Amino acid sequence: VHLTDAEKALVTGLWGKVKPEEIGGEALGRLLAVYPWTQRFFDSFGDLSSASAIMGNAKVKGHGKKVIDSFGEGLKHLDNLKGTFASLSELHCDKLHVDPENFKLLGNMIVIVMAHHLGKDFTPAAQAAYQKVVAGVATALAHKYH
Amino acid sequence: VHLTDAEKALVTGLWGKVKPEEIGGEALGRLLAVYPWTQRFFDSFGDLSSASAIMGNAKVKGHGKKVIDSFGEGLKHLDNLKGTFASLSELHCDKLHVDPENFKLLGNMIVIVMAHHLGKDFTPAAQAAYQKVVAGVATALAHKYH
Amino acid sequence: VLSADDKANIKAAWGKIGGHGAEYGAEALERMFCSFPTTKTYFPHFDVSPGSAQVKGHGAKVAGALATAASHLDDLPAALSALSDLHAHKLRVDPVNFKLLSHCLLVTLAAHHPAEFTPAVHASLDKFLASVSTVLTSKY
Amino acid sequence: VLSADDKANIKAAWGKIGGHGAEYGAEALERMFCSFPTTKTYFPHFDVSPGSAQVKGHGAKVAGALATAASHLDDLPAALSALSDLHAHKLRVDPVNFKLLSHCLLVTLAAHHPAEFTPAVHASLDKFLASVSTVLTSKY
Ligand code: HEM
Ligand code: HEM
Ligand code: HEM
Ligand code: HEM
Repeated sequence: VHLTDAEKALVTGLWGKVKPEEIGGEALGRLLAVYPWTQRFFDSFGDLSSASAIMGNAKVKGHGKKVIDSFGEGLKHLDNLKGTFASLSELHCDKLHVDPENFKLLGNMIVIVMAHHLGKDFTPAAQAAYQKVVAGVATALAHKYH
Repeated sequence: VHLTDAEKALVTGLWGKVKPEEIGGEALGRLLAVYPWTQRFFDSFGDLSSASAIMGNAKVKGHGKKVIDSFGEGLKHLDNLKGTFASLSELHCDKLHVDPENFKLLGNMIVIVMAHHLGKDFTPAAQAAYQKVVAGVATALAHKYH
Repeated sequence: VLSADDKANIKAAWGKIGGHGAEYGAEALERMFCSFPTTKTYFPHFDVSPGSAQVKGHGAKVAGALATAASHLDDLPAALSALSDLHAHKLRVDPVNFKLLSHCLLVTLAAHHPAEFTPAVHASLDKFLASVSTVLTSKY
Repeated sequence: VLSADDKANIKAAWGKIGGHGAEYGAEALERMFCSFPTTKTYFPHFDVSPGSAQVKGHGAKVAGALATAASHLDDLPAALSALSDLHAHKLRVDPVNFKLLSHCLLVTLAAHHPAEFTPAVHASLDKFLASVSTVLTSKY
C-alpha cells in the first residue's frame, strides 16, 4: 500500500520508458491466453480461440488501453489507491462477477510484460516495486466483494 | 460482511448447540490433516505425522481451543471484525508469516466441522450464514497484512 | 497427486455413498448456489430455486461423474476428457467455483455421514476433488 | 494435464534456454527473495544477499530439475518424487510460494528472451511450472 520513494521513483521512472498502450494490450492478451477461463467474460470481443487470434483481436488491444489508462491513474495516486478504483471494483464485483483472484493474474501479466519490454532494466528492485503496485491495485479492485 | 438479523439469529442460534472446544480442536486438526503444509507452523507441537497423531495431539487440542475462543469472540462482534481481530492479524502477519490464503482454509474447516456435528440442522441457509462469518474473520485477520 | 491411501480412501468413501450420490450432488449444488450465489450465473437456463427438478436431475449427473472418476484414479484426464471439453472449452468455468462446489460437496458429506467422514477420509477426498477439478478446468 | 502443444512448446522453449538455465534459476530466486521477502524464511541458513555464492549454486540445482521435468513431462510424479519428498514431506513449502517462484521464473525468461517469450510459449510454460509445483507440493 505504501512504497518507499526509492520504489516510487522506480515505478514512475520505468513507466516513462514504455508505451502504456502496448503494455495494456499485451497484458490483457496474455491473461486471455495464459488463463483462458478469463475469456468467458469476453464473448462480445469476437475471436479468442488461439494465442495469435487474441493477439490479433482488435478489441482486446482497445480494451487494454482502457485497462492500462485506469492503471496509469493508479500510478498517480499510490496513497489513495482505494478511491480511484472504487468505481471499478463496483463494476467488476456486482455487474460482471469477476472473481477477485483474477485481479492478481492481470497484474502479474503487467509485471511480465514490463519485464518483456524493458529487459535488463527491469531489475528485481524494479519488479519488487511494481509487485507492490499491482498487489495494491488488485486488493483495491476487491474492496467491495461481500 | 454485514448480516441480516435472520442470519445473526441463525449463526448465534446454531452456535449454542455445539461445544466450541470440540469445533476448535476438530477444525485445527482437520486443517493440519487436509492441508499438510500448515504443519510447518507448528513444530513446537510435536507429532503431526498422521491423521491419527494430529487428532491425538494434546497441543493441537489446546490451540484449537484458543482459536475457537477468538472465533467465538468474533461471533459477538460480527459488525466489528476489523477491531476484534487487529491483535491476531498483526501477530499472524509480522511474526508468524502465515500466508493470508490459509485463513480461509481454517475458516472452511470450521464450516465443515459444524456440518459434521450438526447434520441436517446445518441447513444450506445455515452454511451461507456461517460462510459469511468465516470470510469476514479471514478478511479481518489479513488487512493489517502490510 | 494421490497416494495409495488416497485412492483407497476415495474408493472406500465412494462405496459408502451408494445410491445417495445422486442426492448428495443435488444438495452440493444447492449449497453452492445458496452460499455462493454468483455461481447461479453459470446456470441461467436452470430453475435454481431449492427443490428445483433441474438441480435434482443434475446432481445425479455430477454424482455419476464422480463415481466414474473414483474408479479411474490413475488416469483422470482420459476418463474425464469429454467432461473437460464441456467445462473448460465451451463453458470456461473459473477454477475457483470448483473449489466452491468441492467445499459444498464435502459439507454435504460431513452433514450426512459423520462416523464415516474421518479426518483421513476428508483429506483424501479434498485431494480427490482437487484432482478432478484440475482435469476439468484444463485445456481451453 | 498439458497438451501435445504444451509439451511441444516446453521442450522447444527449454531447448532454446541452453546453458543459461543455471543463471536464470539464480536470478529467479533473487527476484523472489526481493519481491516476496517472506520466502527468505525458507532459506534461513543461506546467504540470500544479492549476488551470492550459495544462492547462485542453488539456482543451478533449481535449473537442473526443471530441465529434468521438461524432458519427463509424461511422468513428473516419477522423476520428481525425490524433490516432492524434500519440499512436501521435509520442508512442507506453502503452495503459495511455488506460485511466487514460478512467476519470477517467467519474469526472467521475459526479461532475457523477448523474441522467444511469445504469449503461446508463456501459456505453455505457466502450465509447465504449475504441473511441477503440484508434484513438488503434493505428499503421495
Ligand atoms: C488490474 C486489473 C483490472 C483493471 C485495472 C481493469 C480495468 C477495467 C476498466 C477500466 C474497464 C472499463 C469498462 C468499460 O468501459 O467497459 C474494465 C472492463 C471490463 N473488465 Fe477489467 N480490469 C481489471 C481486471 C479484470 C479481470 C481480471 C477481468 C476478467 C477476468 C476483467 C474483465 C472485464 C470485463 C469483462 C470488462 C467489460 C468489457 C466490456 O463490456 O466492454 N477485468 N476493466
Ligand atoms: C480462523 C482463522 C484463525 C484464527 C481465528 C486464529 C486465532 C489464533 C489465536 C487465538 C492464537 C493464539 C494467540 C495467543 O494465544 O497469543 C493464534 C496463534 C497462532 N496461529 Fe492462528 N488463527 C487462525 C488461523 C491460523 C492459520 C491459518 C495458521 C497457520 C496455517 C495459524 C497459525 C498460528 C500459530 C502457529 C500460532 C501460535 C502458536 C504457537 O506459536 O505455538 N493460525 N491464532
Ligand atoms: C467435481 C466437479 C464437477 C463435475 C464432476 C461436473 C460434472 C458435470 C456433468 C456430468 C455435467 C453434465 C454433462 C452431460 O451429461 O451433458 C455437467 C454440466 C455442467 N456443469 Fe458441471 N461439474 C463439476 C463442476 C462444475 C462447476 C463448479 C460448475 C459451475 C460453477 C459447473 C457447471 C456446469 C454447467 C453450467 C453445466 C451445463 C448443464 C446444462 O447446460 O444443462 N460444473 N457438469
Ligand atoms: C518448481 C519450483 C522448484 C524447484 C524445481 C525446486 C528444486 C529444488 C532442488 C533441485 C533442490 C535441491 C535438492 C537436493 O539438494 O537434492 C531444492 C532445495 C530446496 N528448495 Fe526448492 N525448488 C522449487 C521451489 C521452491 C520453493 C518455492 C521454495 C521455498 C520458498 C524452495 C525451497 C527449497 C529449500 C529450502 C531447499 C533446501 C536448500 C538446501 O538445503 O540446500 N524450493 N529445491
